[PDB]
Amino acid sequence: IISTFDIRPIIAELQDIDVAVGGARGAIYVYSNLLAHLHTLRVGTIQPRKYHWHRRAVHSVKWSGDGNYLISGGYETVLVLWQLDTGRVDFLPHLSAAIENIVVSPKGSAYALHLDDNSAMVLSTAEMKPSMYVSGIQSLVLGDRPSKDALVRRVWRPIDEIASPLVATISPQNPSHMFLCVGNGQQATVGGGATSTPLVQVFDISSFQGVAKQAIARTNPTDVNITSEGVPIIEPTATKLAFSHDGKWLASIDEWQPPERDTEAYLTGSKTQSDACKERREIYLKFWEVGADQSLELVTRINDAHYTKQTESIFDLASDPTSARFATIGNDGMVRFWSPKLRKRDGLMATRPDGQPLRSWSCSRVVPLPVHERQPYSGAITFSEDGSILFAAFGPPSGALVVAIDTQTGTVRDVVSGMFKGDIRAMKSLSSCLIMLSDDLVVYDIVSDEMLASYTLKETSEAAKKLTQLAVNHQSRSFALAAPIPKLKRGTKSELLIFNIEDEEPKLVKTFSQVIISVCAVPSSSGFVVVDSAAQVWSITEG
Amino acid sequence: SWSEWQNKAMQADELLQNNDIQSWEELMAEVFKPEWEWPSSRSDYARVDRRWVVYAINKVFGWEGQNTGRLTCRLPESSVLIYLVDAGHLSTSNVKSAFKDDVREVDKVEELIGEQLPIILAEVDPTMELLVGYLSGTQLGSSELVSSIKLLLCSLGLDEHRTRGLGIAFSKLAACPAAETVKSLRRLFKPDEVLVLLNVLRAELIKDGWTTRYLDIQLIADLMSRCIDAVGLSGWMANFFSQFQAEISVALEGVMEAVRLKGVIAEAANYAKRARRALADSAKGKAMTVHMSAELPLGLKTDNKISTERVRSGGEIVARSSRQIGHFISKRRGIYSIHRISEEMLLGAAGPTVVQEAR
Amino acid sequence: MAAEVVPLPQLKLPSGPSPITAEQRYWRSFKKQKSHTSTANWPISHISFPA
Amino acid sequence: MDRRTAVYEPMAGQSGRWSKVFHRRYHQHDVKAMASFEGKGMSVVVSGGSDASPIVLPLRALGKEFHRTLPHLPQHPTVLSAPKARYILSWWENEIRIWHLLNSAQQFLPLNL
Amino acid sequence: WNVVAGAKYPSPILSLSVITAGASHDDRHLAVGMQSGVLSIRTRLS
Amino acid sequence: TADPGTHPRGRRPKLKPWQKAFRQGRYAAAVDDVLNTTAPSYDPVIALTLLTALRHRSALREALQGRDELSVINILRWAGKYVADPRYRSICVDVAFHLIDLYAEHVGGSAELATQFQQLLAKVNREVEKAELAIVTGGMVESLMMSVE
Amino acid sequence: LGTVLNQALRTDDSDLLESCLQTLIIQNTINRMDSSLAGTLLSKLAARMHRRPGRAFGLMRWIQWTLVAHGGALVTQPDLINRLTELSRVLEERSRGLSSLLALKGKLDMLDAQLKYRKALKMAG
Amino acid sequence: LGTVLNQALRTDDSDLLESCLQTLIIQNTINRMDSSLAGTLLSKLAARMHRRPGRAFGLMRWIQWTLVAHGGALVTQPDLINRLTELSRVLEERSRGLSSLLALKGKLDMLDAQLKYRKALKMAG
Amino acid sequence: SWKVSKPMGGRMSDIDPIFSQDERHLIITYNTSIQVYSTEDSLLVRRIALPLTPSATHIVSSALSKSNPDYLWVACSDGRIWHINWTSGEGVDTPSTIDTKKLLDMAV
Repeated sequence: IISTFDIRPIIAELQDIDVAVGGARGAIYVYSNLLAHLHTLRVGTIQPRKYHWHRRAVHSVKWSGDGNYLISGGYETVLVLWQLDTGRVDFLPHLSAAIENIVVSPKGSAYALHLDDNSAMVLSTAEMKPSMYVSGIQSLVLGDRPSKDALVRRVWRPIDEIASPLVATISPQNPSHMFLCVGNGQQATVGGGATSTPLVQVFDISSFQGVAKQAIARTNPTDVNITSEGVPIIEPTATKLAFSHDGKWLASIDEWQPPERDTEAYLTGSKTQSDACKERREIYLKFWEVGADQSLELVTRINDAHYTKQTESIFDLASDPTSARFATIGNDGMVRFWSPKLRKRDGLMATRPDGQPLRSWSCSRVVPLPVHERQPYSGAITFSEDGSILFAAFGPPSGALVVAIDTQTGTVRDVVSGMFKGDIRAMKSLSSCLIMLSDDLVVYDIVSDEMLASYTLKETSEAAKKLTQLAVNHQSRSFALAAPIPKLKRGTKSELLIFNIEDEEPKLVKTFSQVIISVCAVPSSSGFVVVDSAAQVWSITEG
Repeated sequence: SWSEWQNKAMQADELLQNNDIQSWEELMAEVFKPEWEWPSSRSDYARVDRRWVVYAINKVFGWEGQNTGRLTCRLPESSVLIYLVDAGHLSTSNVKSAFKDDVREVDKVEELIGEQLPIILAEVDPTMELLVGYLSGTQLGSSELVSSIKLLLCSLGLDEHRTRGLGIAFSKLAACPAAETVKSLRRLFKPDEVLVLLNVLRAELIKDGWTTRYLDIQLIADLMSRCIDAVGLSGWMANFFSQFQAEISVALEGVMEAVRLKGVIAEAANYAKRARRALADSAKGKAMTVHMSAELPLGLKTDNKISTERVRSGGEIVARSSRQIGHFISKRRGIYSIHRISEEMLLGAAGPTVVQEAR
Repeated sequence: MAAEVVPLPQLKLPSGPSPITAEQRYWRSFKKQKSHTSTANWPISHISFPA
Repeated sequence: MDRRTAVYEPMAGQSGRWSKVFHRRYHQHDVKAMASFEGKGMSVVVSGGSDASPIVLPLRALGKEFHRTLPHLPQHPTVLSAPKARYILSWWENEIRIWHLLNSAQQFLPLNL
Repeated sequence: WNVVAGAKYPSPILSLSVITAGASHDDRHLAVGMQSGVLSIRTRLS
Repeated sequence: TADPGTHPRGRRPKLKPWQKAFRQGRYAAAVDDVLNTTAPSYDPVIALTLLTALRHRSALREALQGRDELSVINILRWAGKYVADPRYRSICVDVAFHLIDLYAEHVGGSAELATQFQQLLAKVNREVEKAELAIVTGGMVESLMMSVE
Repeated sequence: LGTVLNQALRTDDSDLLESCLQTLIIQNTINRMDSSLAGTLLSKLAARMHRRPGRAFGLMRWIQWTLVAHGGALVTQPDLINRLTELSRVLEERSRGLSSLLALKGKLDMLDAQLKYRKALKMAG
Repeated sequence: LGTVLNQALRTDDSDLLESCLQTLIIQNTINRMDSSLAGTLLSKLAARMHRRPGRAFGLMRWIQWTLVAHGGALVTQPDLINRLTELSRVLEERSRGLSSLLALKGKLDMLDAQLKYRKALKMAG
Repeated sequence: SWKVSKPMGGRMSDIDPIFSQDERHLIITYNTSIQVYSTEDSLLVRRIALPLTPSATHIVSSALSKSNPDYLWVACSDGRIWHINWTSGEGVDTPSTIDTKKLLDMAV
């Protein structure tokens, strides 16, 4: 099955052509001479030369200049060069993502690669370093041309889908930059049945270029992308990532469980493969110190942040806007406050080699949450705009409840029940009121103990219900939610709603031709920044 | 649409100053959607709104401000009250929203209201069917549940409607976290009332059959452990605790025995199921390796049928050729087997009979 | 942007609630031991060195 | 010795330049010897290796016809029996191995096999 | 003033000094004189 | 002439042969070269590093499925020796799961492996008693922190 | 005791199986048992264990030794496999609170040893 | 062994502490131990139990009898609850892995049962 | 009160990123955008935004005009063809339809 082809002309006449057909099974078939074979009823026996190195489908094949070399690139992130005068083969093996497109310069010198993680690098030959690098937003895209290795019915057929919203924070102390979670490539992210986004990139908003990139969860770019069976490996996804008040800390959570096909031997009684994969989870909670050059450094990693007989899922974390403090809500029930102390065992401090002391984060406070079990609970938390009170929605189905907890003391200041119809999706705290969404969307003032605005959203599928989310502005008191318009596919529309804090009328109603995957709030000014599926970014501002 | 509810609340205020309870009750029936007949489901109630709930609790219940108040029945005989009980609107957040004025100076408000309210429902009905309905209907904190267990043990410790709620409140107070249960139990219980409760939980343990043998749980162990830590040494500091730990060691040995038998019996059942599948296919004639005799084999391994699909490079899936299926079957034979061909096979109808040497 | 080949990072395994500290290894690093006995096994009164 | 058979045809254009058209592992051990034949409407190349199976490849239609693995067992059956005594018998390098079977097949319709 | 580290010798010790190298006074070796009549010098070189 | 971001004197991190075999995808050679305990370059944290990498890359079954009798006894001996540490009890129990699922058929064929399956139950039986005594004792600590309040 | 266990199960008797249940001879008993008859022994042991939670110090040796010597005959009876796969389902349900019940055993081993402590101190003072 | 344990926990010895830990005696030792060194004993037992997993029985016995004997002696301390916190951490790590380890224990108990059955056959044959 | 900015950024389409003449600029065609970067400093010199608006119409192909350089040929899935010129933007607001059912490819 033909994935691509490149033709070179053998020449001011046209004497012959040489066709290189890169097929979807992995091979590259070189048909050497065609016009002298089909110029002449009867033809002689034509037989292509087979060059098989790629496991998956070969994405791009091109002849190189003089015609000595056949350069190529596939899913395996390796630019390969067939020597073609000898039998040999030489390759530039470990790029960031899949080699989705190559071109050769008008002269023989430069190659230009379109890498699958929204990038282009003009390489020079035999220096083999990118003399020109251009990066984009790299988020999850519903692709127009679907995939080049979704043609031949693999073990996991690659589907154009968005399962979860993009994890992104605009960073204070530098509001032009945007930290957001990405994988190695788009196809390598969505492959495997789960989002595998073990990296973040910092992306400039004011001039739309990807500034830098770094690993958060464990990644192996220099290892093989595919298992021996043929399934692409999944890497730990950074689910919750939120940024501190100062501009100097960053806390992320990354989860990984083994795939369902892999267990097969841990099943004993009523244990299914999903139950075994859920038992064998790995949920790390890592604290990053952000340097001045947007370089993240680890300070602590907590292997089991919420633990009982087995490890517990962490549903949300939030940063206190008045101190350096991260609250995390878990599946055990408890809300934990983490704070930075200095490393000091017996008065003898441990310092970095330049001299500054080593900070380390640890659980300052534990707050057990009250449960109210009428006859799979999820959580959400947010601080105030002032600090000093943390609102914690705890989330069994229909009966769920928010608890307002003091920060200085661990006592419960308030509890409010009966405000959730289904499972809680998110909760933010504007200046006095909690804006929370489940199947309903409710603005609920706690200084008056009174719900102002209540909406019953339209019933949709579970993927769209997962992909609805909101964000508050905290400078001009306005919040903004995002919901695709009713399994997900390519052509879907989404509409975002700009509300003020006080009224019930939506202050801006705009639908978009593609589904928006993230809304974020610029911390310095009013307004928002939205990121679309067909991955373009645009800003909304009042005035 | 706040002004419409404000006018309706002022009209109900006019009905209160007229002291005509009947049209007020009919207006609450119309809002909640006298005769007052019920639907027979605690779940299947129609959705009502928060301001009418707040007005209902504000008109029914009462507060005494002397630096600490007391909820009281302004309407002790009301279908509105039993509807609030059955529809579960009697939560502490609801009553605080109803009484934001008088309680904003009051401290320890959750403890006071959680102590006072089930006492009030119990003095309303001596049969406490309304208390058991409240236990089954409302979101309940640990103070409310320990006061409700105090009420049911006051009643006991026609004759099953109390023990049903006694079973309900154990499940709820086992669902609650340890801290609130311990602090509310230490507050509202006396160290001999806890001994009464620990005899009730021993009645739920021994009569259930744990100490009893065969030839002649997680929600009660939490309650026992939380009561024991809530009393502590300040309550007790006899042979009662030695026989107590004897029966708990007996129940623990029973649970560990159940673990061992669970593992062994589940593995033997799964092997028997898959071996039944393989023996049915071998009786069809697909000629797999099955064990003959009646003891279990060493490796509990059955040969599955060969799948119709093959995983090619790099990961793709193609159809198995019958040629390759025949190759794998030729591997699956042993070193000696008797393969009887029948005259029905030579006619083309049936299949063979294979008896192979046991490897 | 060919990523540089990194080897396998060793696991930062968690430590128990009494790890060997930097100062404990610093005072264990006074390694090489020479035991010079006094004449006629006399107990050592005083050692000293100038500032 | 990588049990690999590779087929080369000359590159079109320049003279004296060969290139590997395609390779395939026909054998199960190394390919120690092969010889070709081309006449009377038959162009074959027979490759014998260490797995005792001579594999016949079509030469002029290579990539167009399937190969053929000739049997490694000899053409003479080399298995002989005395049925009245139920002795089966087979011979190789200098030994003759005789088995006796002691029972019927109707008796067995697995610990006794 | 917490017990940061320590060590144990085979005799009741009577004199103890860590002594310094030279410029900036990095401590060369620790010598303990014990009741048994032994001077144990433990050397650290950086 | 040094590429920027490397060592200027030119010290590249050279690969140990188990790292090279794991990188190329030769997991049998990787596990053998790591878990050989007679070798002087033996390290349980290196063994945990390779086995966690072989759980993360989906290949632990592939690493264990090609063995012979003596090396199955060697991996069983490592699993028995190192289920005791709860810092890698999970990975060690997973390796023992795959070894039971793969090699429980020759246990009458070889007597020495039948001891090594019985000696691994013998230490698994002593590690529930250690895990039950630590949750017995964890209740008493929980009782004392309640009475402090 | 090999021939008393044969007759007690074919008639589905209630009393005669219990006469052999309380009394190495037990292991040598069931190695000579008929295997379709051996499944009748497992049917009633799974019948008493499923109806009520409890314990049995003697039946742990009994049930396991029959599932090894006579578990391969379980393929012949499709009724007993479903009875054993609902039996091992409910024996998980007793197993869920083993962690919470072990912590209860800790507090009773704490308080009983502390109540004995003060009583010894009154005779010590 | 009370005064020896007092000396070891008061001057942070290792030889005296290990030679009194390797060994009724334990009950008399913890009952004659000083009250103020109980938290030091808890920390120095948690350290040995983390550093070496094979000594869990005796060390849990020591911690058990210490928490029996000096319970309110740790509450009158109460700014030092962090030693009990590190102890809870060590015991939580010790009790990690229990459900999967029980599953693997059953998977091995089947093999041991079959091997013992074939040994019981081979001795009589 | 609230206003929405025009979309910037974009996802790089699988159409080949074409080199300019004399190898100094690279023309990369995104979805809804075509922008020219410089090879030396890797800073963009122009961004030619392209109005796409009909749910899934995509830029199908793009190539330099082989008769004369510094022109393009950009074609959508529906019938639309632009003849813009990089270093400027003359040709965005004047497309030319082609009366297709759906345009699968084009080559100049």
